[PDB]
Amino acid sequence: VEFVRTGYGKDMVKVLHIQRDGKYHSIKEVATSVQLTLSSKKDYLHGDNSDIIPTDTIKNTVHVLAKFKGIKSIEAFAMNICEHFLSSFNHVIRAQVYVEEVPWKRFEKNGVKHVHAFIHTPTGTHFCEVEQMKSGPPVIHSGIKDLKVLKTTQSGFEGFIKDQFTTLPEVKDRCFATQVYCKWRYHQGRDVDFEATWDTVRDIVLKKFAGPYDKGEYSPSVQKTLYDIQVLSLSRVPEIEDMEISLPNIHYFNIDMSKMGLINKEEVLLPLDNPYGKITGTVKR
Amino acid sequence: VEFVRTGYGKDMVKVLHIQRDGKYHSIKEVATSVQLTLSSKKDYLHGDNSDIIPTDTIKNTVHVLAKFKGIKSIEAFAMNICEHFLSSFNHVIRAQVYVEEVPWKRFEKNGVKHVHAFIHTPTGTHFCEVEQMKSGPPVIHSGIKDLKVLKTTQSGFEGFIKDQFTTLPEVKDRCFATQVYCKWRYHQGVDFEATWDTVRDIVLKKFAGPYDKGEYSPSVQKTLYDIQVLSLSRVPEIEDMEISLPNIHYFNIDMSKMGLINKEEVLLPLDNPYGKITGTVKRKL
Amino acid sequence: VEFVRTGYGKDMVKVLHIQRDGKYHSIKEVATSVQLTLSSKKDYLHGDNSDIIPTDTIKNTVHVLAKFKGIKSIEAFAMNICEHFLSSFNHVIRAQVYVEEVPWKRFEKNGVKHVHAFIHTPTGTHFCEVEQMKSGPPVIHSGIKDLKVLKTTQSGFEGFIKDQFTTLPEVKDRCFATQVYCKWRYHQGRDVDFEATWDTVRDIVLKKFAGPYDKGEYSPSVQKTLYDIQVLSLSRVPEIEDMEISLPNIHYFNIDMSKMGLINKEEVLLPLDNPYGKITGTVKRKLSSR
Amino acid sequence: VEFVRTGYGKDMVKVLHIQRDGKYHSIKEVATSVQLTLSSKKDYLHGDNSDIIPTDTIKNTVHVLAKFKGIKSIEAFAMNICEHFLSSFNHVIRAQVYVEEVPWKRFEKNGVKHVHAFIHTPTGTHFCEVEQMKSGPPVIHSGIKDLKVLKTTQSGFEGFIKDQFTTLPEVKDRCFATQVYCKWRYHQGRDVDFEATWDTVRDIVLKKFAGPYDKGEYSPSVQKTLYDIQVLSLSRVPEIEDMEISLPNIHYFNIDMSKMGLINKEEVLLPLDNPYGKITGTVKRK
Repeated sequence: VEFVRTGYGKDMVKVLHIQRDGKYHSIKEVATSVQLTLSSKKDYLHGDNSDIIPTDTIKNTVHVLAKFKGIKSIEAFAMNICEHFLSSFNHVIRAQVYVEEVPWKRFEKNGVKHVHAFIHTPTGTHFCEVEQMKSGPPVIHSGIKDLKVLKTTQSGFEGFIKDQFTTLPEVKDRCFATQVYCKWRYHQGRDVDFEATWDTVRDIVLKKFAGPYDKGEYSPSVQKTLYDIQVLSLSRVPEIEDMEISLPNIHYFNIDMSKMGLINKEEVLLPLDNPYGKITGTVKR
Repeated sequence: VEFVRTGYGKDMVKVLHIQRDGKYHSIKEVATSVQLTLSSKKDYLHGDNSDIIPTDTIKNTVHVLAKFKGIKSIEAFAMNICEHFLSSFNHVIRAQVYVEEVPWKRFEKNGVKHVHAFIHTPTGTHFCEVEQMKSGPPVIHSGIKDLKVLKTTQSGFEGFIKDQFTTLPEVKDRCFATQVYCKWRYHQGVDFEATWDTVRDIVLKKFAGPYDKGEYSPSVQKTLYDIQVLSLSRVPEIEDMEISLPNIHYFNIDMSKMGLINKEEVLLPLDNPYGKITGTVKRKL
Repeated sequence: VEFVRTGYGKDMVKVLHIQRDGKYHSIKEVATSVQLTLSSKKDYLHGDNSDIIPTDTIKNTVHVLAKFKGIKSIEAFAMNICEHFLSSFNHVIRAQVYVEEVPWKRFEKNGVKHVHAFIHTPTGTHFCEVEQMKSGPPVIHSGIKDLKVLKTTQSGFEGFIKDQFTTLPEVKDRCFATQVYCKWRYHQGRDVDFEATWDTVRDIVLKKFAGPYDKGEYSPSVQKTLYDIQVLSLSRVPEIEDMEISLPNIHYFNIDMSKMGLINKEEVLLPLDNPYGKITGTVKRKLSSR
Repeated sequence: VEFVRTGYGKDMVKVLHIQRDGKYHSIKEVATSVQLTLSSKKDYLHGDNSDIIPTDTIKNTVHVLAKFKGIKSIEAFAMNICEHFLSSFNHVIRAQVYVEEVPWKRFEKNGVKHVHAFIHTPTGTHFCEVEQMKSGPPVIHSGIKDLKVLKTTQSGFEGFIKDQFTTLPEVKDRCFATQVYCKWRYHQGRDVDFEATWDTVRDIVLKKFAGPYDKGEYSPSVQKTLYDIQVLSLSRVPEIEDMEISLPNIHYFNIDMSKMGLINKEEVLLPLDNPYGKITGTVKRK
């Protein structure tokens, strides 16, 4: 028969960490998933749980570690969780932690931030994935997800192959809408702020996508826009070792009103839930 | 078998309206539902479709009206849709239109707005409902939904009835998290977009209080009534207001059995169950 | 200002009730929502919680009631919950409970039901709503939801109005797909087997939709199919006083392949998530049967 | 900076195929995703779309192939899609197709099936994944998802490590509820009835989970139940080369009512949406 992979853990452990400096409260809410691989496989083979750390104990441990070490950075948290299970149990040979941060934002009005009120603001969501082998260092990925953006021009698609199944007319203008998924690996020898990096890749992604605020910038391809973001990210940020990106192309099609004796192109568009294009790529150094 | 109520229509008609003033593009993406009641019931009784406006035709009409009359306000849009079907068809005795606007926001960095880039920003979602009888005026409700907010203090709950099933301790400090649903009917005398922003601001005012210190809330019922009161006064054309405040729980994780003293730095976000506090007040005053 | 409506409660209280008769286990998992109206309004006006039953207590109470009276009918359950809050607290003037039952089904293979294994089977979901005023009786609604069905013919749509915005071709054959929502009120005087009723309305609904096996039955309108179900239900089931129905018309459109020099009609269809038609109606008992 | 992997395609291409054999109609509704990798990267590097098959064209192709070729086997459909793009375009070096079938079931009462009525019945959902390199064979996975089951006994959990963070009491009886995800690769040189193989793996899954219908075989470990399914399946089906399983452990906790003066043990339980346990494993064959 033979084994290829094993893993058990707890998913969707949710936590809100609160810090109080007088009237000024700070929060971090996360959802966490933890998987462990054991050296023994007798749990699978015979039903012997004597090496099993109960998933309930994994959940408690995430809660405790958040209390003892706080969160501060989601990457730090996951490293601490990994570090904890590799140190405390010698038959634990691999740990993996995924963390997603709820996009809470401090209330803001007329330039002043509220001391203890927050509004849920999913304008890009920070997540991370840390994996660590027994007696090896941790590999850290950070990422953006759930960032939804739409520009009404400076996008075109032309010069493509036209086979017997191609009805797509070429265009110099179209809507470009997407939901960014962007995941990058870090090198090593750390020295990364993590939170500052994340803000930076996000700043870039939104730059390559929308360009200068007065003129904007034409993109001839979703593929190009993707690759540009990647190159500019590995440039402005040395500690990143690779980047995976996935861009849906969410369609807003011109509604043909010919059959009604009307001319639209292109003021009324149909937003389609599906299907959608999906352009992906991963580059490294 | 006496008929009580009838209605047919099209749901989830999605439209993106794009207006182009030079390089400066403006959008409104909505999802629309339209219901009509007919005077004859022969379609129900016998299968006689001779009075039916096909729902497909209703969809086409939403698309067309979006082209010709634009999308100034979703309230305007829905009135247009209502008026069209009552005026154009003598056997249509009732029209009802629901519209929800996708929370797109123009890109911004340091106060400068992008000419054609938008980011999906669900920090309160504008919807509206218009109903109109044949030869009567249209009744307009407008509303807020999907506004999710959390404050980590200035909230308490005490002085309640303690029966034999009450294990809830009284508290002077707690998290308050909610998802606002707020729906108001208008009188007859209105800037819809301005009214909406205003009620929203009152809502966020009563929930979080002054940005320096906050404001104690002793009761979600109380916070609800204040918003209703501050709103009908500050906005005369509002005739009544319905509010629904979930109380989404963040419970302190008791770590006693593990030898830790938490209270109250690490909390558990619960998806369910949750409290639901609701109320409708009408004028006057 | 003046008050029009108030209500507070706990939503999404979930419970699994397990009964064990030897090796033979039977379950019911529900999700419950409870709202109460108080006589006092001092909670809203001044922040005075002295008349408030904590929502946590409402939640605890639902758990306890499921333990004490069990839950053999979700309608029964909801009635018990209502009566509990009206009896135990005199300043509670209205109670409303919504209950939805998880469509668990006993494992079945080659004709035998398993003693304690269940498979989640959303082929129609039982829900109910009970409302009760202080010193009045309870009104009981039961319902079907989340029942999704598709027939590939015996449906047509023609003879409709064609204005300047009508591009819809008339048709004698089309796919009909829907997700049934069906909610009925009961009369009174009791004598109702809530669970027995529910299976039959579902039986009816599914009958009026697909007709006789082997041949099927033509539907000329979603509106017609809707009314028939209503009439046939108020007939076969005397204790029902009204019925509300909502039938989405979920579109499967022929994919036109002309532009590629191909002829489809009608073997490849496009399932649309939206938009969709929505045909609704409520009939009440006074006249008619059959 | 250099490329590691690229791919582009269309997702969520939905199709309903209707075949009419007289009065007897048969359907298969699927949702399909297709990804292609190209040899040139000038689309990425420079904005040169001259090698791109438009994703709209990919969509059209799925529709057409569904029309000329059939569906029936979801695996067949995905291989066809793969075959088409590797054949028709030599600059396409990889094709990957994911297909999920909507769980429609013919109306039924005691074995009498309706000729054209179907009810949506998610009691196990068939999916498949086919991947293929240029001038290599297709690699085929099939799988089960969204199969949600609960047994109220014949499950226990004891003999585990109890550290200082362990408050979990050992138990000999408990609810076990899960949502099965099960994905297997096929060998090759396969004379495979995909639909039958799928029904076979599914009932093996349900067998090891619930045991005999009269009694109900005890499971001392979800890890154990997982391995049994993997083992019984590679045996009953030679053409399977490996199997991946993921079993959530969805919690139903006894509601402690002591603080209210009640003894509940254990007729009323709390269904928790999260967190949940997740037990996974992949075995291959020799």
